[PDB]
This record gives sequence, structure tokens and C-alpha cells, in this order.
Amino acid sequence: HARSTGSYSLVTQQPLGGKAQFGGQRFGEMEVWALEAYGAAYTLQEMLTVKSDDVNGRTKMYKNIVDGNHQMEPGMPESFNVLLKEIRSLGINIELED
Amino acid sequence: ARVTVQDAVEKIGNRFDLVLVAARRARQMQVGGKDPLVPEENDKTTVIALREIEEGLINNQILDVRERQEQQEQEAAEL
Amino acid sequence: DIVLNPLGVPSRMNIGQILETHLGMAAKGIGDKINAMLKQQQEVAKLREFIQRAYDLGADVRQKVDLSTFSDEEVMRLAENLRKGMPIATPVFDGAKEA
Amino acid sequence: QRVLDATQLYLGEIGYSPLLTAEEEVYFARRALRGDVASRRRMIESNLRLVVKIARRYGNRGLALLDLIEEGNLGLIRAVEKFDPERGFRFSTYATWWIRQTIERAIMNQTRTIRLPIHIVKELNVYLRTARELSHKLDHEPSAEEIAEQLDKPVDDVSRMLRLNERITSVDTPLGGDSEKALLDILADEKENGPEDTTQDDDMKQSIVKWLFELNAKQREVLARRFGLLGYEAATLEDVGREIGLTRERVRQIQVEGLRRLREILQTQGLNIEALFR
Amino acid sequence: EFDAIKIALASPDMIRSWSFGEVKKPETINYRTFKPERDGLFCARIFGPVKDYECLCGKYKRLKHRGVICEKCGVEVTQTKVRRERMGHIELASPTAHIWFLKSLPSRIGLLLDMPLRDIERVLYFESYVVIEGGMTNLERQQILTEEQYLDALEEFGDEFDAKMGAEAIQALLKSMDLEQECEQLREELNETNSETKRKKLTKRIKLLEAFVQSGNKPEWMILTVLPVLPPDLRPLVPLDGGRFATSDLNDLYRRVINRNNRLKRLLDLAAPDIIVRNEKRMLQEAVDALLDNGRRGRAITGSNKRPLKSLADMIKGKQGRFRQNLLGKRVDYSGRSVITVGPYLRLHQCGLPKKMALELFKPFIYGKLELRGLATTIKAAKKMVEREEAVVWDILDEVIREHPVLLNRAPTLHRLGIQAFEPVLIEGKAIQLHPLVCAAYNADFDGDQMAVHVPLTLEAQLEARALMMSTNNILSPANGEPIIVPSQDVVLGLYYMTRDCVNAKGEGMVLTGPKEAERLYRSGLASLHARVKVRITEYEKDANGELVAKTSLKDTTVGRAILWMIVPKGLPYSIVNQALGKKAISKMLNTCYRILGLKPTVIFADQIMYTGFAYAARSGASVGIDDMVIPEKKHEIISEAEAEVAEIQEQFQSGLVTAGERYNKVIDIWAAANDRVSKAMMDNLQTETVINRDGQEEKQVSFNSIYMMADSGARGSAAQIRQLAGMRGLMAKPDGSIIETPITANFREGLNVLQYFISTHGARKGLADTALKTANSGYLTRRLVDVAQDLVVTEDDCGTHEGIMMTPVIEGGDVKEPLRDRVLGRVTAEDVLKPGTADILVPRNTLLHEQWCDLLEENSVDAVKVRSVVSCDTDFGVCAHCYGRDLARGHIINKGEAIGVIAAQSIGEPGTQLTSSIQVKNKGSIKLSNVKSVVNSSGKLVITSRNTELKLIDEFGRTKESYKVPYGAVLAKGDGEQVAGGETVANWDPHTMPVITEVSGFVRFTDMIDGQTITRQTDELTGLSSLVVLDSAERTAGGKDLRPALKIVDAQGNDVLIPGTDMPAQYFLPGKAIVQLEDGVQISSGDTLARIPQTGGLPRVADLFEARRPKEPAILAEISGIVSFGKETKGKRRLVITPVDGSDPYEEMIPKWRQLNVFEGERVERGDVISDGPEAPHDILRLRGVHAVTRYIVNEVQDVYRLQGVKINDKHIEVIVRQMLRKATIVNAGSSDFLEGEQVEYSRVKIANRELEANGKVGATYSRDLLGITKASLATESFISAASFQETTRVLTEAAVAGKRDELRGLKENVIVGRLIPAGTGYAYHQDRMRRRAA
Amino acid sequence: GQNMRVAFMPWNGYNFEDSILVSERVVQEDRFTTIHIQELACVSRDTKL
DNA sequence: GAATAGCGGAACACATAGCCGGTGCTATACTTAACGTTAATTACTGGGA
DNA sequence: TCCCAGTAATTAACGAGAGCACCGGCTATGTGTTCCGCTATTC
Ligand SMILES: [Mg+2]
Ligand SMILES: [Zn+2]
Ligand SMILES: [Zn+2]
Repeated sequence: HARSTGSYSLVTQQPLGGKAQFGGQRFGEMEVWALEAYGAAYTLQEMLTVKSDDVNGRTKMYKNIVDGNHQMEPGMPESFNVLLKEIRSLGINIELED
Repeated sequence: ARVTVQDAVEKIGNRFDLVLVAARRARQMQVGGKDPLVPEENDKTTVIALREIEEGLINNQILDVRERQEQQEQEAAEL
Repeated sequence: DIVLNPLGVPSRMNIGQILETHLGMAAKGIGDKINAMLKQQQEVAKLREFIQRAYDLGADVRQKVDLSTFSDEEVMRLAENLRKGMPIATPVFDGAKEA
Repeated sequence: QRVLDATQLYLGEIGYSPLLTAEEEVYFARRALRGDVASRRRMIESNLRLVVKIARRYGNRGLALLDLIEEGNLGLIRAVEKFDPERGFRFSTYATWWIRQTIERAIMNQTRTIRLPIHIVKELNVYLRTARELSHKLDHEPSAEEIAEQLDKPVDDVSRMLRLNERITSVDTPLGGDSEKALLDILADEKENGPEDTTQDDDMKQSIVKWLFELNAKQREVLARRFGLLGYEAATLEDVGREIGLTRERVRQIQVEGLRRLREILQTQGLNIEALFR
Repeated sequence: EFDAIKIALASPDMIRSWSFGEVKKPETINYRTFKPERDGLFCARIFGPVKDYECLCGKYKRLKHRGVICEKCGVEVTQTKVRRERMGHIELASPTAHIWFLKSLPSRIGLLLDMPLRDIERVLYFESYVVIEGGMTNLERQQILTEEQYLDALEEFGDEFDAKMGAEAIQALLKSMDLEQECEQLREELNETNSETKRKKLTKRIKLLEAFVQSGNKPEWMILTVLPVLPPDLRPLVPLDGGRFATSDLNDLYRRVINRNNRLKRLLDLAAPDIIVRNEKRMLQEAVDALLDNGRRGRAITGSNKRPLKSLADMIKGKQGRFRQNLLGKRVDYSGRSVITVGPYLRLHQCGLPKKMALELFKPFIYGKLELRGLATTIKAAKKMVEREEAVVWDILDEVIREHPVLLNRAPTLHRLGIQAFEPVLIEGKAIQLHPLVCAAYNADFDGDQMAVHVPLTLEAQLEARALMMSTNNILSPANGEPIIVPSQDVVLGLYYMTRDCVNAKGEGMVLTGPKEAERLYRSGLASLHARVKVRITEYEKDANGELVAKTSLKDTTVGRAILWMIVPKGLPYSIVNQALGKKAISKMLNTCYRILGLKPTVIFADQIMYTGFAYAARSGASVGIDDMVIPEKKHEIISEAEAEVAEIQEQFQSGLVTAGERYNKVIDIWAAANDRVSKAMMDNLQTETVINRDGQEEKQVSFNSIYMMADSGARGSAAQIRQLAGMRGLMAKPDGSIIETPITANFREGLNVLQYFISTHGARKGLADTALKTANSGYLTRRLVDVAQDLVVTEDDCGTHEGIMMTPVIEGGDVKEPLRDRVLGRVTAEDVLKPGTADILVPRNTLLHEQWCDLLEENSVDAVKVRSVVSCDTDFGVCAHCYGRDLARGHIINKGEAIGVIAAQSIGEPGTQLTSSIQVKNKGSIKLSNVKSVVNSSGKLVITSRNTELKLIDEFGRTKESYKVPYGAVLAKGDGEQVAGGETVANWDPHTMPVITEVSGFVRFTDMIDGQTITRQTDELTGLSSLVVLDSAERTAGGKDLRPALKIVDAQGNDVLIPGTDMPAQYFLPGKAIVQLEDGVQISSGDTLARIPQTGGLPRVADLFEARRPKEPAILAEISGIVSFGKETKGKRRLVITPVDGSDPYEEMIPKWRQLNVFEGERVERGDVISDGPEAPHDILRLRGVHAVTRYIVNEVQDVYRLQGVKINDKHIEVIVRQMLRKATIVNAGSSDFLEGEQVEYSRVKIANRELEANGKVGATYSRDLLGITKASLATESFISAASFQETTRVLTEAAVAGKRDELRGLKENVIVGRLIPAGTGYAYHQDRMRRRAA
Repeated sequence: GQNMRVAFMPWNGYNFEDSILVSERVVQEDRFTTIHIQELACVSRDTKL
């Protein structure tokens, strides 16, 4: 089984399960520790930002690929916005500050 | 035409300044503002960048000098 | 037909498959002996002699099968079924001793 | 010190009012209906046990027990609002109607996640009662055709009303027994395009704009305002007749000419009707 | 974009500012149309339109009409993704308390109010009135009233007193509370109190109130008034196929809350009697308090399926929450998986990719190339080209794959070698071909194990996978300097078979003019692969500064060892292949090649080793037949003898001479003897069975038996799986762990019967269940270990310290376990390690100890090297690159940036699946009793008056090979500082008789030694000596409790013998249960026995050492150095008075009197020496003997779990976990700084705060370091997200939210969550650029 | 299953850990050619459109 | 090319009717509901020094 | 009067594969107009 770009799940824009909904392999937390254990930061960032979750990000990633330029404009993963609106739907004002 | 990046690491230390310098150089060559110094052997821009590191004619100092010189040349185009 | 790795035997200690392989070679040797006796049309008599000798060995087994009660069609039909290899029953802890 | 769950506290609480006699009920209602609030408080406060008794029967529907009790309380408040002692009747007979109907409307309202109206739920309950009485005559499940037979109603109507009895499932329940796969893993976001269709559209838009500028100006302005494409609004042939070229027939003519030129331009790139429409 | 994530309490007006409308109706959608219903939980004026740029009426439908709120619907046309980010708010009709600030167990409303939780929930459930500023006319402020108590109090006080009930009462409490004045009152009361329980209570209350003042919150925002709803597309109502629907379970709980809020509103509006509105507020408050969490407040409310609904807090907690399912690890595009196979023709940076996976993954690159070639001008044509898979899309794929690494990865990813990179090579197949040398790293078998692939898209990642994750870069393990690409099982057997000799093969004795005529001889079949042949080789040394010097010779060797030599590169000496060359001897060739030559001619060497080892095991034909298991002929004789002996012992047991327990270990003895004798009598039959003859008679040699060459060579076998193929397979266990008497005495060649097969099946179902549960424990262990060691990142180049631990070889009683050289290989020094000619520094102070400085220590035989360690590094937030050490999977020092914390967590995590009377000198050295007082006994020898008595065997070179520990009171057969032989029983003692030996001589007396009160009469009834033995204090009368039998010594001249050296008297107050055999008035000598006194798991041991749990019998230690005594003895507590020579005497400690004490009640104990015995907690080790003792205790006590199972792990990986356990250090005296007394601030911050204060003129803070376990030191973290992305989340978010906490995004889990670069490797320089440009 | 003429020897690394060579005459004889029968369905619902 | 006429017809909007959909009302009397861990740790509470 | 031991709660335990009146207000529904588009005729 292999998926380039298929159908993303409903609530969090992430790929689906294996081979029946044509889905991406799970890059679980142990593999995240394995990438952190190298010096590999860009691979991990694109892996959990633009291969997976940043909704406006991955169309820019795809159009960068098909136009022959392997750059990424990562942004912020959608599952973290979901976590933001879920913690905040308790009485817990959690905000990004600068 | 590349298996081990070891001699590049002999030039540029730390094993990570290598990746950032080679990324900056391959961005110069991919987004086609540049051209390779050493000849390509139908290698991808990544490996031409690493072979350029291995000759030692690209590093962070060479890149910063050439970018500052490029900005000086672009400022010389005002007329 | 299949080349298998030997070093998987003595660490996993499934030494039974070496004897399964050996008895498979025995049974296939018997099948090819009957097939050679059947390639040329030898006789149903000499075929009865050989198949009965193959059912005699070894020592102190049950199902003594006496091929004199087979009526020269079931010897033929039995030979046509054994010719790819005489199938051999080895019960679980009653076994087939290596002799 | 009571154990602090809501049901035990309430059911222990409601016994602190003596049940009223008939002349007592009539006198309290006489005081109540002329605006003495203490009499209303006594009448509603006493007959709470009637509400627990009536709403005891309506258990194990969609609503939990205390929801049924509290909705019966509303009807009891309505009952003392509109009780008449002048009929001489015992209060329980008149309040039973109001409490029973305002728990029935509660189960008809607040059960289904997609709220069906009253009459649809009464119509569905008619069919379910018919199926329960029909199952003992043929010892199998009565069909939609069988209920439509026994009520002589159209089969499509009974089919629709039974399909409105869907029992809307959860998402968070796991599938296959093993607790690793709920419906969030199965469902696909169908409205959101992935990157493939989203880049095909942008590449098609840029290709359209490129082919239009490859076409001459008078044709492409007609074909731009004609479909609202090149930063324009989708205009009528009569509208661009009065706006650009006064002969509407010539506007149709230049439109057909531009469409023929674009047909040639598209087929030079190998994109035929089989290519774009399979 | 943003620097920090701030969390705080949300006011009832912040919630009205997020929100876009009040959800007033329960109903979700319409039912005929599927239109969102105005205005329930899915609306469109509230949360936004359902279709992109389209209203609900549809009268405005375009991007041209963007933004305008409609008139028929009120729906603002926008994108339709605004329904994921728009909240609505419910207006609750009565306030209800928030369940997180009420029921999370250190309850914030509770300890903020200082009201007990039972009294609060008796108010919230409307049971009891509570006063709210009634004043002290009669009542207290936070005093509750029951109903009738309230009624009579209301009768006495209609006015001047107010007691509300419910959440309005609690809110009037909180908004009526003053913070500054109450904080001042509690600060004064904390100042005045002395009870440490109340001191800790007031510290906690003061800290909560001070965080409430410092954060911008108010206390009354804990009570929800306006409840916010989730946006609709985070709890969708997706239609299933067929007119079917499916809801997230939040819509039900929201519908329940909206229903009870509407009914409460109408109940107030009807002016209901108060019982119904109190039941209604009780019913809401709970519908809410369920929505926010289910199962907390009583039992959870359930759905139709008899399952509890998934609430808001359920979508965050646990493995199914966002934090470790959707946010830490995500499912990832450009990925796929398959089964794997071998394909051993690969070079080791390559991998086999099928033409169907590689066409799928590399899809957008092929579109971007087919647009480039002009083969398709659009993407709608370039898609249909690769759809039908034309002839020209297969030439594009070979271009776009050429130097693009892919990312192979197995499923249980343990360490960083579980994800590697490979330049792929296209296969016509469906499986992933994969080099054989890397399956050792992946722990991959080809029995159906599946590996996932991944595509580095971006240009930085294609370089990251080539410079850091390529297979040719990872040849050393990160755990230790051992190589990782060692030849595994087939190549090594082939290399064993090639590098051998028989006594007479073809061509033995011919001379050979090179390693190429050896190939020409063997391929022409003119000599065997094992023939002792004089060849000439030409080996290159690089003796000078890289000068390869030729030296031809004439080596007596084999035709196999000469064929193999052409594979070996230039610099290696010939004597590395002039042996049998098994498995161990290969990895010490492919490591010396890495050290001598470098990386590249070792990566080219490992491929040639594999290509030769496969090719020469092909021609070996090395099979295994049933005749290769030579059952020994003496097996029958041995078994007959051992079956005679067991019947003899069985007769003797029936003759009553021995019991069952004595014949048990006598039958197990004879069977464990015969089980050895069988296995030893078959090994001389296996290995020597070749007896061949060269020009003569016979010569025995090492066998060419096939099952010997697969265990002798180390290629997949041992000497313990053999002896179960030919020898007897010995004794077996039972489910109690007890060993079965009658063992199983048949090999697997002879077959087993029914009973022997049944016996040896518990041993298998015990081993399989072991590996079943072992992985479930070892996953959780490394899960904890990673999160305790996240933010540790090599951040400096030299911290500049001279502290650091001292290293010693591991001499654990007998031999050296691990020598000094292998502990201090690759770690820089803290002092100048100098030769025992101590006027000259042998090494400098800060040299990095590689091998060439290891050997200078190995020649000059240094025993103790002070080293620079991680736990002593003086880096705030990180570890200096010197103090860490070597890279360990690179030969150089550690690169600045590289996150050691995760790679040192995984190296302890991944081996976790492999876990569960007299002293005799046995060598030649000199006796050294170290730092111990010991008196001359009455026999003239040396008896021991020391508790910590240590025996050393100092060699002729001044080092130790054998160290020992002696107990108290042992007679020394030898003396100190003198050479003794081996086998010498140097010390001796009874393990039962505890001597209370003296140090002075003369006529002893039985002073304060009386009968009837203190001692009793139990004389020697067997011999006739008047033994004056002592009872115990539990049995004797109360007139002789503290009166102990002392031994005062006088002479016959009226003078008293006291302690020499001092002026103190010489008496020894004997405790209870003392058996004295001497008399009073008789002469005693020095060292005479005064009174003869009588007396783990593999994985959970590691999991409790890193957790630092208190062991059940702690070794009570000496909290302050000084003399010891016993205070007033309680009923079970002996208050051990520890009087220092100068310091504070009254430290007494209640010792459980039933515990066996050790100190003889009068000894001046050194601080931190034992009072009783038992395993000690690391908390006591830390507090008494300091940090450098606990960092030796933990790394010894866990290396003694790993080396027991034969797992080597370098000790820096445990030193950093120790360093991450003590990041927290509570204060003792605050000093001039801004800290409290009993608070536990983190030691890194107090290492700066008083650092600038001592840099100032002020005084510092006095702080004791504190140790926490890895489930607590990872949960007490500054960044609240790297602690909430873990175990309990409802605790950590609540504790942070009442504190106004603010993550700084400095660790690694936080930057992973938020989606930016981690601050570790390639992303380290960018974070340096960010932190430089910021604050500038 | 099907009984096949087997041999125990390491052959050029292609049967390294547990991998297994198979002669082509096995797949010419179709000794392991299993038949799989799947079922595909197509419901024709009554949508509201 | 270009005006004009016919003409389909799509559809859009407007006005209506009609019919979904929400609500109120019913009068013997009726009166208090629904079956295991494992370990660790910590907060609590009754009991002892 | 403070320590202390039993008790109860909370957290964790791999990976990936009824029944009628009534009204009103929405909405489908005729239907007109209308507007657009298309075609066809004629200067
Ligand atoms: Mg496997
Ligand atoms: Zn609208
Ligand atoms: Zn340092």
C-alpha cells in the first residue's frame, strides 16, 4: 500500500487508516523520538506540519512540488488549533501570545 | 554520485551547519538564480551542493560574501 | 524446488523438520520406485511383491496390510495413487524411530 | 448527612408536605385562583409525589428519570394554574392529563438528536404499534409492505416514516469490537478537497487565462464578460450588446468564433473532449 | 509569529468575546431539509455558512458578495471553514461550579477557601446553608449550617446575618474574599507556627493565593456563568450514506445542558416553589459538570449503547486524546508500507522499492517533471499519463528517484537506527528489498515483518536524510561505541568456513606467489579452501603520519585466508584474518578498519565482507542432517549411574536417615551433576570428531561437523541449544518456579515422550507470556524516560568546572567486572590525571580520553580518574559539550546542539525487552584493610572494631584486582600491607555470633550487670560454666531497662582501666539478648569476645530505581556525625540520641525497636553510616552523602541489572537521567532573595537567582537539592504543555490555569506540538538566530 | 499445502534470515495458485433528491 | 452584415394556498425509582503518644 | 496535644497492522413577466 495524497479525516485534517480508505502510515511518537534523536528537524517539521496537517500548508507544498521547487511554508498544524478550541471550550483562556 | 558526506563534514563541522549550508546552496541552484561550480554528473542539486562542499569552494563564508556581493551588484543597477 | 536456510534449525530447535524432510525423501523414493515399475509395464505380481515389502517394514507396527486380498485392480489403482509418493502416517508421540 | 446524589435528595425531600383532602384541595384552590401565592405553593408542593408516581411509568425511554420528574413538574404547575374546584372532582384526575401529556411531549421533543415534530412522531408510533400487533399474526417481522397493507396507507409513506426512525448512531463508538477504530478513522472529509484537486483547479485557471490572452482581444473580452471569467461579471448577450458591441447577433458570432479558436487551441495541446471529460 | 503560550482563567466576559451568538435552542438541524436550525447547536448566523461564499437563503452567492451579513438569514457569507473557529456561548440560568476547580484532588476552591471539600459539595447540592459574611455576631464566615440549624439561627437573627446556598453562596464567598489581607494573615501564621504539617499547609495556601494575585485572574471565575460551546465542525453531524447520520457525543451533552437550562429558565419564570428550582439547579449543574468531564462527579451519564459519552476532557486525556494520538504522532502522506525481503546484491545505502509504491509516492514530482518535459502541458493531462502508466512515465520515474533518499522504518521503532535513509533502487515486485547488514539495526526478520517508507519532500529534508540518517553514516550504535552493521548469521558462517584448515587437503605445502594465485588455485579446483599454504602477502602499515609502507613477507596460512585477504583494504595488518575468524573476530576487524582507515573504506569493506561471506557459504553447501547430532556414547552410562544413585537415596530416605528436604537437594545435586557430565562428554565428541591423517597415522582437529560450525562460529547457535540436541536437556521447572525432581533426559534427536514433553511446556508458556507482558512494561518505561529527558540539549562548549565524579573500575568482590579503561573511554577529565610518579602530570586537565590516552593510563596503571560528568555540569538549561563527553556513534566530541536527552532515553529504553562466613583471596597480591580501626585479639591476630571494614588485594603495581568487605568482628589470619598467596582465608568470623569486643585489657567487671532485673541465669548446662546471660527489655521488669550491663575494667591495684588516647572510661553497656560467658573480676584482654550476640526482577528493578521508590526496609543512616546513644525508650521506638562532638545534640530519631539495630549504642558514627541494614532509598543517599554518591549508586545499581543480562550501555545515558531527576531543589533558608522557605523551586532558576545576588552585594539562598522520580520530575516542569502531553492532564491544566502559567516553548515536545522546528539539530541554529534577534 | 523437494543450504544470501528461494518450476506448475473470490456491492438508495 | 420577428424556454420572482409544524386542551380516582485487577500515591480521617 | 496507620480515590498499564382544534407561517407552486437566448426572415 502507498498513498501520495488521498482523503483526510473529518475533525482534524489528517490522513486516514490503512489501505481501505487509502491512508497514510502513522508516524507515531516513537518515530518522533527517533527523528529528534538525530539532528533531523526539518524532516520532522515537514512530517507533522505539511505532509500531514497544515491545511493551507500542504496545497502550497504540492504546488511547490509540481512547479519544481522543494520549499515549504509550514505554518501551524490544524490539530493544535483543535486542541486550542477544545481546551478553550472549558473555562480556560489559552492563547498564543507574542 | 554520493554515498558518504564524510569529507564535507571534514570541511564544515558540526554535521548540521553542513545541512544548512547545503540547503542554502541547493536553494540557490534549484530556484534557478545560480549555476553549479563543479560540473554536474546528472546529479540532483542536493548532491552537486555536497560535492561543492567537498571541494571546499562553498561554505557559509563564501555564501555570505557572494550574497553581499550580489546585493551590492543589484544596488549598482539603480542608475 | 525450495532452498532453505540451515541456521534456522539449531537455534529455534525445531529438529523435527529434518526428520520430516528425511522421511519425505524416503516416501518419495518409494513413489518413484513404483513409478519406475509402472513406466514399463512390469507385472501386477512384482508390483504386489514390492508394495507389500514396502508395507512390511519396520518392526512392531500395527496395520499389517496383506496385499493378497487385493484383486489386481486395486493393486493397479493403489499403484496409480502411490506413484507420486507412498504416504506415511507417523502419529504424534508414537513416532517413527530413525532405524 | 445525606449522600449527595440528586435523586435521593429530591425523593427524600418531597415527602415534607401532607397530602391534601378533597375539601382541603378545594379550599386551597379557592385561595390559589384569586392570587394567594402560598396556596399555590402548598398545592404544587404537596402533589410532587403524584408526579413521581406518574413519571415512574415513563421510565427507560430516552430521558433519564429526573428529567421526566422535572418535566412533569411543569405540567403540574400548569394544572394548578387551570384547575377548577367547581366541578367537584378530585384533583388527581384533572392533573393526570396535564402531567401525562407534558411528559409525553417531552419524550417526543428531547429524545431524537435530529428533532422530529410531534405529528411525525405520533405517526411513527401508530406504525410501530401496528407492527407490534401484526407480528403475532405472521410470526415474523412485518414488512413496510405489511404495515402498508394493514393500514391501507401508501407503501412509500410508511417506508419514509420508518426511515425517519433511524436511531442516529454515535461516532465515538469503536468498530469491530476492538477499541482501536471509531468512525473518526473511517469517515473522510468529503467537502474539503485535497491538494490534488486543489492544484488542478489553480493550474486550470492559469491555463485558461493564458489561452485567453493567447486569443485576440475582441474575442476574449466577449468571452470574459460572457462568463465572468477574466475579472468580470457573467453578463448577458443582450447586456454586452448594449455595453460593447451593439449587434447582439455579432456578439453571438464573435462568441462562436472565439469558441472555435479556443477549440483549436485546446486540441493543439491534446486536450479533447475525451481528455477533459473521460 | 508568537513566542509563548499563555494559559489563564477565562472571565465571564472573555467568553462573551470569543463567542458569536447565544445558543438558545437544543435542536441541531432540520429533518426534511438538512439545514442547520436557528438557533441551535449548528447554526449559520452563529457559526458561519455551510457552503463556501453562500448564505442560507442563497440570495447572496459569490465571492463577489463577500462579507455582507444577509437580511433574510443573518448569515455572513465567508468561507465555510469558519465553522471550525467560531464558538457560541450558553447563558446559564444559575451559576454552576466548574468541575476541574472542584474535583481535581488538591481542590482549588477547597484549599483556596480553606474549606473542606465535603462541606463545599454539601453546599453545591443545596443540602446545607453556608454563612457568607454574617459576621461574628454569632457565627463564623465559612461555617456551614444544616437546615434546622439555619432555621433557629434565622429565628434568633432575621437580620445582620446572611447565609446563601449553592453556587451563588460559593460565588459570594469567592468574590467576597480578599487576597492581600488574607495572604498577610496566612503569612504571619506561617511565621508563627512550628508544626511542619501546618507549615506545609500554609505554604501551599500561601503559594496558591500568591499565584492568584500575580496572575491577572480573580477567584470567582472558577464558577461558570457563561458556558462556551465548541465550534460545530469540531463535533460534526456528518451524514452517513442512506439518510443515516452520526454525531459526536458532545451534541448530546450540549443538548442536555441546553434543555435543563431552558427548563430552569421557565421554572424561574413560572415562579415555581423552591423545591423544584433547587432540584433543577442540582440537575443542571450536573449536566454541565458532566459535559466538562464524565465519570468524575459520581457515575457518568451514558448513551443508548450503555456506554458513557465522550466529554470534552475525554478528548484530551489518555491515548485517545489529542495529545498523544493526533498531535504528537500524526498520520502522514507520501507514505506506504510493504513486506520486506533480502536482496543481498545491494550496496548498503540502497534499498529495493517496487515500481508501484514508487510510482505512487513520487506522484507530484512526476507531475512536475511531465510538465517540464512538455509531455503534458497541464496537470489534468499529466495525471492521466501516470494513470495509465505509459512507456515514458517510467523514464521520468528513474530520474525523479535517482538521488532522492527514502525513509525506511520498522514498526516497533525503539532507537534512532529504526529510521534510516536509503537511496532506493527500483524493483519489479511488491516487496521492499533491504540490505542484510541493516536488519541487525532494525531488529528485522524476514518472517513477514513489515516496514513503512516515507518521502523527504523538501530540499532540507533530502539533505537531512543524507547527512544524518543515511545508512552509511550510522555504523556505530548510539548506546555504546560497538559497531552495529556486524555480519549476522549467514555471512559469518561462510567466513568461518573459508578461514579454516584441515590436516590434509589438496595442495597442502605448495607455495603461492600472491593472494590471487590462491584464487586461481581454488577456482580451478586444484586446492581446497582449507590447505596450509605458504603465500606471500603485502600488508601496509601507516606507522608514520599516514605513510602506507609496503612489507612483503611469507605467511603460513590457508588458501581460504589468502583468498579473503584481497577483500581487506590496505592499512590493516595481516594477522586479523590469519585465524578461524568467527563472529566475534569479524566485528573486531570491522572496527579496527573503522578506527585505522576511516569511514569510507569501512563502508566499502562491509559490503565486500557480505558479498564474500554469502558467496562462500553458497559453495560451502553447509547443510544440516540428522547425523550431525552425535549423541554421546557415555550418555547411557552416565544416566544409568545417576539413576542408581537416586534409587539409593530414595531407599535411605525411607530408612529415615534423611528428610524430604535433604534428599531433594541430593537428587537435584546428582541430576545437575549428570546433566553437566553429559554435556561435557559430548563436547569432546562433537568438536574433535575429525581425526584425519596427513602422510601418516592420524591427527585430531577441530571438527567439520555442521552443527558445530554453526555454534562455534557464533553464527546462530550456542553451547546451550546444543546439549538439547544431542545431550540430555536437564532439569525443568514448574509454575511455582520450583525445579522438578525427575528431569527430562532425552535430547531432541531421540524425541521426547508424553510426560517429558508436558513437563517442558510450562517453561515455554512462562517464557512466551514473559515477552507478552515485557513489551507492555518496556514501552511505558521508555515513554517515561523520554519525557523526563526532553529539554536536555548540548548548548555550550565548556561550562568551566573542575567538579565531576571520580571513576574506579568495577571490582564487585572477585574479579574486575568492567575496568577503568572502558568506563573512561571518551570522557574529558576534571583534574589532571597524573602517573603514580606524582610530580609529573601524565594527562592535562581537560583532555578528551580517546584510546591513545587510554593506553597511557593502561601502562601506568592508574586506578582513579576524576572525570567531568553531566550531572556536575554548570550549564543552565543544557549540558556543556565538554561535560558530556564523546559523541558515542561518532568518534569525535559531541556537536553543539545535539539533543542527548532523547538518545540517552532510548538507549535505556530499547534493551528493556531483554530483561525479566569467610573471605578467600583468589589471587596474588597484598592485603590492604582500608581506613578501619582493628585491635589485636587475645590470640595475637587482628580482630575488627570497624563497621565499614574493607579488604583490598593491592597488587605489585598498586592496583586492585580483588576487593572485599569485612563485617564487624573478624579475626585476621594475615596482616596489612604484605603480600599473601591465593586461597588464603584472610579473615574469618561467625555469621551468627556478633562480638562486642573491647579494646582494653585487665580485670573486667560486671558493672551494672545484675540478675533479676537485667540479666538472668541460663548457665552452660552442657558444660558447666556459669553463663550470665541477659534477657530482653520486652521481657524484663521496668527497674532495669536503662541499666545496661557495662564492662568496666579495673586492676588489682585499685586503679581503673579507661580508654587510652582519651580520658573517657572504658565500659560497654551491653543491650538486651546478651549472652555473656565471662565473669566479673577476671582478666580480659584486648580483642576478646565479651558477649556472644546472635543476629529482584530485571525490568521492575530498573523501573523502581529510575522511579526512586522507597524500599520497604530503608537503611537508617547517621544524619549527623558524632557519638550515638539511646534516649527515652518508648514502647516500640528507641529515640536514638546522636550527639555531635560540637554540634546540636538533640537530634533523636524514633527507630522501630523490632528492627535489628547495628551500632553498639556508644560509637562515634561518621555521618551517613548505617544504623540498621537494608536497601536504601536514593533520597537518603542524596540528602546525606550528596549528589556524587547517588549518581554512583544509581549507575551502579542499574549497570548491575544490565550487565547481568549481558547488555552494555555507556553510563552517560544514566547520568543524564540522574541529572534530570534532580532539577528541583527546595529552599532551606530563603536569604535575601525572593523565595519562600518550604517551597520547591527548580534548581536551575535558583542557580541564577542567587548567582546574581552573590554577584550583587546581597546574600544567597540556602537550598537542599531534592530528588524526584521520573514520573514526578517530568510532571514538575516549567513548560505546562510538555507536562500535560503526558500522564494526568486534568491535573496539570488545572494547576497551570489557576496559576496563570506560561509555557516558553524551550523544550522539544512543545515545539513538536506547535509545529515549528525543534531546537535540537538542524533547527538549533535557527532557534539561536531567533533568540539572538529577539531581545535585541 | 503442497509438498515440495526442499534442500537445506545457504544459497547466495537470498535465503538469509528466514527468506526462501522458490524455483520457477514451482510457479509453472501452479502449485500455490490460490483462488480468491471477493464480493462487491452497489446499493441504490432513495435519496431525498 | 444587420434589423426585426417569432419563439422556446428557463427561470425568477411574486403572490397564494395549503399544509407542515407548534400549541392547548382533555374532569371516577391514582401520591415518594433502578456484583474482578495491580500498583502506587495521596488526601482524609479516626486513633495513639 | 501533634504523629500515625487504615481507608478510599485517582492515576497508569506498547505499535501498527393518544388524539383533536387551531393557526400561522413557511414553502411549494402556479404564473406572469421577463429576460435571455436562439433561430429565422428580410434590406
Ligand atoms: Mg520477525
Ligand atoms: Zn439569508
Ligand atoms: Zn559543563
